Amino acid sequence: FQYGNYCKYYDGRLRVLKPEWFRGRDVLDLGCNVGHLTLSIACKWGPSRMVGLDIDSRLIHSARQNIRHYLVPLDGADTSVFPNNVVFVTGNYVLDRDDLVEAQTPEYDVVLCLSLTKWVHLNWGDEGLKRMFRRIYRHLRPGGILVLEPQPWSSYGKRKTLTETIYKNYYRIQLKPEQFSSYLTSPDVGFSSYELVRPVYLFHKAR
Ligand SMILES: Nc1ncnc2c1ncn2[C@@H]1O[C@H](CSCC[C@H](N)C(=O)O)[C@@H](O)[C@H]1O
Repeated sequence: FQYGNYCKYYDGRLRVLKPEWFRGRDVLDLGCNVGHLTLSIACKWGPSRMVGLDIDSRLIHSARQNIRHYLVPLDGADTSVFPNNVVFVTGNYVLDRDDLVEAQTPEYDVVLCLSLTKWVHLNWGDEGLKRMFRRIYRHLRPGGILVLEPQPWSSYGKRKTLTETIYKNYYRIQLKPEQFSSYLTSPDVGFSSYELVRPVYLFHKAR
């Protein structure tokens, strides 16, 4: 469970997230896990498109089986209403090179990156996390928002001995959680502004 990839059930987060951010918008949920939040938002708040992405296919299978527990669209040609507005995909959001990140064209209005930063940081280092952040920016359409819930540096130490890669990265990291807001709003990423809503932040892409 080196990617934090075990089945996590909590959702209290819907009290902090605002429905207006999601209604009629295209949403990408990074590290969706078993997709309880993906399904709750997709159902309760009507996004036009909701995609849940996770590296672990066992979580994606479970997420797809969970659709039945949440159960109206007119038929298959109507993808505007739950359950026809949600899909799950297995994949690593972290691209290998910077030239690959630059090939990403916009597709979403909202990107949810909740409790993911630590797992990405430990497994793929500063380089990998910078690439995830830059990809989120490039994937968002002008006017888009990134919902970020990062883990504090204090959380990194515990289980730094999971992998040899995780250990080498824990001692090589220079971009610390406390510096994430400044990095995301820098020319390296591009976000125009940020705000505070673990703590939850909103990063804005210029219209
Ligand atoms: N590079 C990556 N790409 C996609 N998913 C990733 C990833 N690294 C880790 N993950 C997934 O992200 C999750 C971290 S746990 C956070 C779960 C959820 N977003 C929440 O807030 O409850 C795990 O399910 C893990 O498998």
